[PDB]
Amino acid sequence: NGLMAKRLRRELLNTYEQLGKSGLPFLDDIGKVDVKFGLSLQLLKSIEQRGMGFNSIGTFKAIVKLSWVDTILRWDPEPPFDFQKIEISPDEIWTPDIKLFNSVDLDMTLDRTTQAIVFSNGTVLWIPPAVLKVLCVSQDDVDSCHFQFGSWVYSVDEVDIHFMDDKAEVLLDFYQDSLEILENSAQRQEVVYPCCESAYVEMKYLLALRS
Amino acid sequence: NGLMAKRLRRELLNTYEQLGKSGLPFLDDIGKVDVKFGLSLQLLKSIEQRGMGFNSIGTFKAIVKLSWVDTILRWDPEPPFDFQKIEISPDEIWTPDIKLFNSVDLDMTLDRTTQAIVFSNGTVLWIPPAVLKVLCVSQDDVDSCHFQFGSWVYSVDEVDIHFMDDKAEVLLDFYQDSLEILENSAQRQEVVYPCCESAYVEMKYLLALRS
Amino acid sequence: NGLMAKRLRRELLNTYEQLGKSGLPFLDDIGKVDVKFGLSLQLLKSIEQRGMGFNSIGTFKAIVKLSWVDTILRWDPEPPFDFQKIEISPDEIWTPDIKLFNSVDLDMTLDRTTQAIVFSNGTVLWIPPAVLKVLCVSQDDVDSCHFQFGSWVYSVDEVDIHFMDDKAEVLLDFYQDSLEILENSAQRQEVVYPCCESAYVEMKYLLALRS
Amino acid sequence: NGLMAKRLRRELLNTYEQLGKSGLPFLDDIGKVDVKFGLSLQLLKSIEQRGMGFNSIGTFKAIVKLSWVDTILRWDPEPPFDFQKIEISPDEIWTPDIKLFNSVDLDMTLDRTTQAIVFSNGTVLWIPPAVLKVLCVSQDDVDSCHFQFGSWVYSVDEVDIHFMDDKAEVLLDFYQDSLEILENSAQRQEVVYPCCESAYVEMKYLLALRS
Amino acid sequence: NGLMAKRLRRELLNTYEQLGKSGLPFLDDIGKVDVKFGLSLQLLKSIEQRGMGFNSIGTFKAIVKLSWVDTILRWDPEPPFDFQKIEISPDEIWTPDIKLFNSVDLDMTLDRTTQAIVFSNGTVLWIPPAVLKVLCVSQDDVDSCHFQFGSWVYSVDEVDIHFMDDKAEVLLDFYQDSLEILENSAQRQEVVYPCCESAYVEMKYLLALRS
Ligand SMILES: *[C@@H]1O[C@H](CO)[C@@H](O[C@@H]2O[C@H](CO)[C@@H](O)[C@H](O)[C@H]2NC(C)=O)[C@H](O)[C@H]1NC(C)=O
Ligand SMILES: *[C@@H]1O[C@H](CO)[C@@H](O[C@@H]2O[C@H](CO)[C@@H](O)[C@H](O)[C@H]2NC(C)=O)[C@H](O)[C@H]1NC(C)=O
Ligand SMILES: OCC[C@H]1C[C@@H]1c1cncc(OC[C@@H]2CCN2)c1
Ligand SMILES: OCC[C@H]1C[C@@H]1c1cncc(OC[C@@H]2CCN2)c1
Ligand SMILES: OCC[C@H]1C[C@@H]1c1cncc(OC[C@@H]2CCN2)c1
Ligand SMILES: OCC[C@H]1C[C@@H]1c1cncc(OC[C@@H]2CCN2)c1
Ligand SMILES: OCC[C@H]1C[C@@H]1c1cncc(OC[C@@H]2CCN2)c1
Ligand SMILES: *[C@@H]1O[C@H](CO)[C@@H](O)[C@H](O)[C@H]1NC(C)=O
Ligand SMILES: *[C@@H]1O[C@H](CO)[C@@H](O)[C@H](O)[C@H]1NC(C)=O
Ligand SMILES: *[C@@H]1O[C@H](CO)[C@@H](O)[C@H](O)[C@H]1NC(C)=O
Repeated sequence: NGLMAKRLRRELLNTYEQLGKSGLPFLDDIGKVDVKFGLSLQLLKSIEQRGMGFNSIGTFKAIVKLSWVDTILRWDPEPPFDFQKIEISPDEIWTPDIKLFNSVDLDMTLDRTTQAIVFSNGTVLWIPPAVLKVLCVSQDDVDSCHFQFGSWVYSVDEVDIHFMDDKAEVLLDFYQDSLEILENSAQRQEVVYPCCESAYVEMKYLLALRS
Repeated sequence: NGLMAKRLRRELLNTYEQLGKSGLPFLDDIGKVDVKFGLSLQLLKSIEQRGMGFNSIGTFKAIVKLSWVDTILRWDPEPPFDFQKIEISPDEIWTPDIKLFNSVDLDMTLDRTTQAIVFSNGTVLWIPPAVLKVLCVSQDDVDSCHFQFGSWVYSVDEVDIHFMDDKAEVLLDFYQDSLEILENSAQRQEVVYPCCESAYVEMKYLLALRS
Repeated sequence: NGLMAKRLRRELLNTYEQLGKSGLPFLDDIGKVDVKFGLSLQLLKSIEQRGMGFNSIGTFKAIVKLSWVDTILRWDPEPPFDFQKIEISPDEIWTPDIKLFNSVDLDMTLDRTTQAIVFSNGTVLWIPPAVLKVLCVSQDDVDSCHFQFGSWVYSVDEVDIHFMDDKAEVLLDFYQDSLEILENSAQRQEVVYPCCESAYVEMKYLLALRS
Repeated sequence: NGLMAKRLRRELLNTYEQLGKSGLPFLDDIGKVDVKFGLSLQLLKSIEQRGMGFNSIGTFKAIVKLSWVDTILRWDPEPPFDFQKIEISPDEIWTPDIKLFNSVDLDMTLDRTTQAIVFSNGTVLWIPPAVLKVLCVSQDDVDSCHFQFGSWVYSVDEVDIHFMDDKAEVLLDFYQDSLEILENSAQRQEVVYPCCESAYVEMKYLLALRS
Repeated sequence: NGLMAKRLRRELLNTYEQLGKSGLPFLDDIGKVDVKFGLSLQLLKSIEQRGMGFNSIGTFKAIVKLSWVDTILRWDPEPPFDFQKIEISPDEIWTPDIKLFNSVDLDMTLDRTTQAIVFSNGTVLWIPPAVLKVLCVSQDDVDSCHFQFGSWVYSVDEVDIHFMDDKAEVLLDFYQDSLEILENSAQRQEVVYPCCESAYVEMKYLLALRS
């Protein structure tokens, strides 16, 4: 039923509307969120040399694939709110504060008009299109670019990240370009800071393209 | 009478103000939304070579024509609400999440200040101007460009798309440029992905222009 | 008295706050809106060749002058509401949905922080600065540009447009540039479309400039 | 006391929250606002030739200094509200609709996150940073640029403007550039328009720089 | 407990919600806010010569680190509010109006989507990424740039600023560029203004890079 589906959304989102979206998505014991992160390359927009040196600015279009469990967005799918999945705006719920650290701008831009899909068991899946602008090295007909992602404020004991389907590389399921990928690897690291306290989880991708 | 027109709109939008705009537009049994889609080209803004390769970024001006039925927005066209149609802002109703997938930016931009028209039988007509920026091949005095459109999170079970007026082509009813058109064809496909389960309707246009 | 003037505005705008700003500005019998339209050129920002052909993109600074009657905004100018006119934001009332159809971008941009003035008889005068970007033909040291304006959704029986002061030309009352104007003509047309039924009013300007 | 300072602000702003920010800032008899206006040049971002002619677009960074009396924002500075001044957001109060008339863009951009200061007598001081883009004449190694400011809708009987400290010149208290200034002049004018009936006050600046 | 954390946030923010974010963060006796400021360079986006002179515009990506005590955001960390710290959006609490004075645009842009952390003793820590655009001198293969920061409206008796960790220099804990740093120093100044009354705290950084 269509009414129940909307009443169900209002039901789940009501917590977030009354207490806000800030803070880890647990009402009971505060646990650890495990984010599944995937990066699917679509195309290169431009590679522009910085000055007359061997660095350059690479602008890419990609799809950022995110998944996590939100304890607050749970229901039992039995009459009449008997659905396995529901569509929700990412601006109406908690979302990981995942940033592109080495962004040449403030951050990557994600299309937040892109809806997320919430399952009965609380598993959120959010797959926004994305624009990424980073500093590359352009030397000997090769453009090598790094991409660095992680939660800004949450440590490993609060937000953790692992590669989707444990593939430590740029995914090519959405690839639509003609460029030759010379190199494609990634890495999960736990990094400590002179500014802060604990370890933080960062996914570091390395991409190299034939120029 | 202008009061009744406004009262009508308010009473129709009551449901959306209470339950939100997310989710398929049905209150009773949840069906399948069928969107009629039309791409009307107006003009080329620019075509810029990417680096010194054979690809380029094409930036276009177009009119995107969309129609579908919204069961929630139905009335009895008899006094004092004898109106055939009513004008609505698309930010007050559900709209299909149709994106330009091969967008070199986050997505195409639609002018969402453009008003939609809704008839008494729940048929919605929305015709927003649009800006489209896609990757083209520029070779042999011809520029070939592709436009890929589809609902982002909805499968063919939920949102289906068909060419408006069975015309599988870029429409030229708003054409205002001086460029020579060499190829113009489109295709409705059903696509599966490794991220997802079911089939997704994508509309793929091919446009080639004399450089 | 300043309070009363503020309270008048509140009483006038109460209808729009409660009923919405969509729909023609009549609360009794629904009539036709007659819009007076004036385009006053201020200056040329740039004219840039598109590729290596005869076409170019011209970006203009202008003042768009608009006047219409809003029945909802009328009042009897007797104490304590003895004001001949009042200033209001155009985001708080109905405004005609007039677009620059042949814009190379989504549309022209009007400055909507610019206040409108409303007279006690309901006449609205709104004169927002505007940026317009169109395709031009640059050939033989002459740049020829067109501007095409119209209500997007309302036909001639709903929203009519006429040149302000019956001057079928780009107005030069705000002109402050050094360019030599070589041609300056305009025409009001009633245009029929494929997608739609009735006739739509379009104001079409031709402006030629010494390159 | 910190608490009382916030209560006072809430109490002062209550009038604008109920009645709105539109309209001259008087609750008793409507008088004349006399805006004190200063333009303080910081630096030149760029001067770029338009086409191959003698005009160019000058983009400047400046501080716009504004001051006026808002009789609605007055209080008596004795306990528990014994403050000589209070900080307020300019988007919470009436501000003069002062535009850069000869902007090449829609208008100058003022930074409206910048707080204003109100003294207990109702005098408002607001000093936002600003970006200004205008037509210049670039000839004989001199760049001559004009700046024209005024209230868009209010005549001299409603909003007057005078040079801050009666300095008819671009002010150099914030000047941080290395450019040679060759002429720095200004004039306050009462201008009569055809669209309108009374006189409007315009501040006109001439600034010439060594190219 | 997760719910208890959200309720704590709602309790802390109620003051700001009922009373507003404007004004120094004290509910009792108004005192001085002492801000710790750190500037961490990440990379150079670009440096573009202005005209054909010895100046240029440098565009930098950095991390701005701010810390200060907000007396309003204090709680006793005993059950059931036994949390040492909580994340809060910076648009929900007072933040110092610290500006990049010598910005070539309106201001530096800070990523305000970035959450701040508040500890139970009222200490706020906020570390937004930032883009900074300033005037530089490009001479003898050296690009020398200045950065000037301070509170816009608050004097030394209201908002003070000191170098975070007493490091009077640009910090390199986030530095991801390949550029050679020639000069790196900074200085806390107390500056009296002619437009105004008291003394203002400004942080002035000097950075020279190899071209
Ligand atoms: C308020 O609480 C904060 C958070 O603990 C204190 O910040 C600490 O500062 C000390 C001195 O440098 C550091 O050694 C600690 O590591 C900091 N704490 C953390 C967890 O980051 C701050 O000092 C406290 N202020 C007081 C004492 O009132
Ligand atoms: C409202 O109060 C303010 C503050 O007292 C007055 O502004 C000051 O005026 C004195 C004397 O003219 C000057 O020396 C100061 O420079 C002013 N302070 C600032 C920073 O503006 C103001 O004149 C009063 N307004 C009126 C209309 O009397
Ligand atoms: O340790 C006390 C507070 C801790 C949570 C702090 C924080 C706030 N903002 C940014 C932070 O950066 C952590 C690393 C750097 C990028 N992730 C930490
Ligand atoms: O497979 C189960 C969930 C299904 C709804 C999912 C989804 C969420 N976000 C984006 C999606 O993309 C679908 C196709 C690929 C691009 N459109 C799917
Ligand atoms: O008769 C069917 C509805 C009619 C009102 C429709 C409509 C909606 N959006 C845009 C429209 O365009 C009309 C002309 C072309 C641009 N103005 C029409
Ligand atoms: O004649 C009475 C109306 C008067 C207030 C009108 C108005 C509205 N919008 C813009 C206006 O321009 C006035 C001059 C030109 C720019 N300042 C006037
Ligand atoms: O002196 C009385 C008022 C004082 C608070 C004023 C103010 C308002 N806006 C900006 C200001 O600038 C102060 C210096 C210049 C940059 N910081 C001051
Ligand atoms: C929740 O549902 C999704 C898809 O239905 C499934 O992949 C996921 O494992 C489920 N969560 C659990 C652990 O039951
Ligand atoms: C609803 O109305 C429009 C125009 O009145 C028409 O084109 C459409 O087919 C109608 N739908 C049905 C099923 O009657
Ligand atoms: C309404 O009043 C104004 C001010 O006198 C006048 O100029 C305008 O023409 C009037 N409108 C009509 C439609 O008569």
